Amino acid sequence: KLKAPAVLAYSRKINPTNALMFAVNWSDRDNTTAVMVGTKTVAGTQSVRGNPNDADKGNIQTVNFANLPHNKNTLLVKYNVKFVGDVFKAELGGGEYSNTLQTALENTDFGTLAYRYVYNIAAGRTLWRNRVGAESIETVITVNDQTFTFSDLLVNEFDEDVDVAEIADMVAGVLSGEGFVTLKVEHYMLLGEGSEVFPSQEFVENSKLSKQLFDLNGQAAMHDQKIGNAIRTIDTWYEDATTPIAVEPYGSVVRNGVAYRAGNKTDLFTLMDGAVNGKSLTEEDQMFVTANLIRGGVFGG
Amino acid sequence: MRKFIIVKNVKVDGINAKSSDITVGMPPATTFCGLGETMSIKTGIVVKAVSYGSVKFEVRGSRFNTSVTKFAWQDRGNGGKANNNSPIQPKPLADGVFTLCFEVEWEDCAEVLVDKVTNFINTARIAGGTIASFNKPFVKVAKDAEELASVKNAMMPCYVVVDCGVEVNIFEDAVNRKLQPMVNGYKKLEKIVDNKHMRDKFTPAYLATPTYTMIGYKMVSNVDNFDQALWQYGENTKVKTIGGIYND
Amino acid sequence: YTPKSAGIKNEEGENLWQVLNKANMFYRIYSGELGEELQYLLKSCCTAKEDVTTLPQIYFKNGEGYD
DNA sequence: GGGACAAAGGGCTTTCAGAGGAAACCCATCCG
DNA sequence: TTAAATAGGGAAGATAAGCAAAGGGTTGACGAAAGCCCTTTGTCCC
Repeated sequence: KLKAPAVLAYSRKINPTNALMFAVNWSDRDNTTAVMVGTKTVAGTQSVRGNPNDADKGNIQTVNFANLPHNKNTLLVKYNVKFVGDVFKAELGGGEYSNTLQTALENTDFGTLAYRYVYNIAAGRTLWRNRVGAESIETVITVNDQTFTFSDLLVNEFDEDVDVAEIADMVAGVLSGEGFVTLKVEHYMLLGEGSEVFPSQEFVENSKLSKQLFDLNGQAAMHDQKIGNAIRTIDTWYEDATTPIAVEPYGSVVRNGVAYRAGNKTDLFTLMDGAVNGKSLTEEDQMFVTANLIRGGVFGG
Repeated sequence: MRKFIIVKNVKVDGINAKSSDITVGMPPATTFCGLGETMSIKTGIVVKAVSYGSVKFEVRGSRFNTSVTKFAWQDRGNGGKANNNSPIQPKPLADGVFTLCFEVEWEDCAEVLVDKVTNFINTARIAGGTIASFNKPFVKVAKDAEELASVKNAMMPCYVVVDCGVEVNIFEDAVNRKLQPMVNGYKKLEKIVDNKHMRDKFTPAYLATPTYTMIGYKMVSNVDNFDQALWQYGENTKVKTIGGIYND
Repeated sequence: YTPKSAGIKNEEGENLWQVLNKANMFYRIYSGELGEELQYLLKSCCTAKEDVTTLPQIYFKNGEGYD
């Protein structure tokens, strides 16, 4: 039957860094200034569903904000991404299960996955709600001493492009066994003067502040997990629900509370131990399994 | 309650922590009373009472199952099998730093006593341990009960043993009253007839078992009467304190 | 104490140390509540045996003198 | 040379017996 | 290189959701009280 081992894990093949935010002009994008956070205190009312008796009371809260200065009208978000190869190599265990899975795999097409990974960065899905309120977004990508500029719209419904292909082919070769490649990504926006930015929030227990924002030495930044989550939102290989989501086992979004790829014979683990046990997978199943194996995770039990 | 001599911060290593079959830790007041008697007989100076305080103490090992010391072949009955790991016969050890107060009756001078005490301490033992270092002794003079507080406070800092007495027995009192037992004397069972293997052929010999009493540990500055913190030999082979049962 | 502590166990399996110390039959026999047949034989075993080799020996003050 | 006793030493040894059990305490002052 | 003289009252501090699974925890050495036999030494007898 060749059951999965008790302990079996894989490493992460796409490494993003913490993005940093700067305030620059649209025509003077050379000199950069950092964005601080600060703290403010606000007053308001109490509007809680099911508590109407305290509707005439006040409310005092302490929050953290972040916004552009009144003389700068462009937000620059910069980060680095690293792609590494040597996929289908189990970090823990695997002498026959991993080899059988690799033999059943690696016949798929890495070109589409490499194209979509680069497109999610070029179109500008990596930067979150900071997108709204902007009329022009410009992306600069540097790799192997070769600069590329993008102004691509329509982040959904991945379309054909010329400059994206000549980086996608480079990434695809590295994915199926090579060393490493590195991309430097910069994003410029036209939010305006004095507009508000949205750095990543952080989990905190009971404290004085009601909302604090992630920062590095006082400068607003973004979590690398959040950056990497938007890159792998390429799962368009299930029955319904277009505008795809991220690739995860039992592909689900906790924000909406719905779990796609539920117990209806389309899961990561069912396909993994069905591929090695005789029957192979389809093209979409192979791309899903390979894409989810590029993502980390532990499988076993 | 006239002349006292203080020796503080005395470091002793390898103290025999086993005082009886059920008490492991601090030596009982009998050990210090015997040390005082040995000092009196060897030096020629009458010593009335002894007081001891525990600055530091630690039994070698862990919370439970203290330790085992390796043994060696030293008897004349072997030679063939005396080559591998002689039996155990367990004997625990500990390390501690103490402070001692001695009641002395001597009026010839003031500085000769310090020298005569320092001479004896350099070659003495505490429950089988070896003395590493100690401070220079000093003498305090008490004329009445009110200034006894000063000589008491001269012993800072340490924890002194006070006597609280036994109610029923040590086993029930320890669980209920939350105190620790201690050996205060020996009870004779039956006389030794054959005097061949004994260390002395003139002193009468007896078989004795320890008698247990419950004690407590108190800070020096919190002692009400200093006479409750001094121990001396009593009647019927017992060691008792001047102040009797300690009461707050 | 008996050499090698061998003895013979009961049908359920008990030695004398467990039997006499289970529910205080020792005092039930020492007093003589079970008769005078099991009273003399048990008391015959209560004999002293002196042995001082490898034992501690300490001097204690007893009035004027030492013991 | 043979018999008995004791001591010392070694070895042939070897005889003898046997599964409970659960967890971090005591305690704040003299002296320069 | 200054004397004194006081330093505000009132209201009020949000809510909801969730904290992962799998694998392993070492071995060796620390006996007393005899039974028998042999050898040696020493004493005594024949």
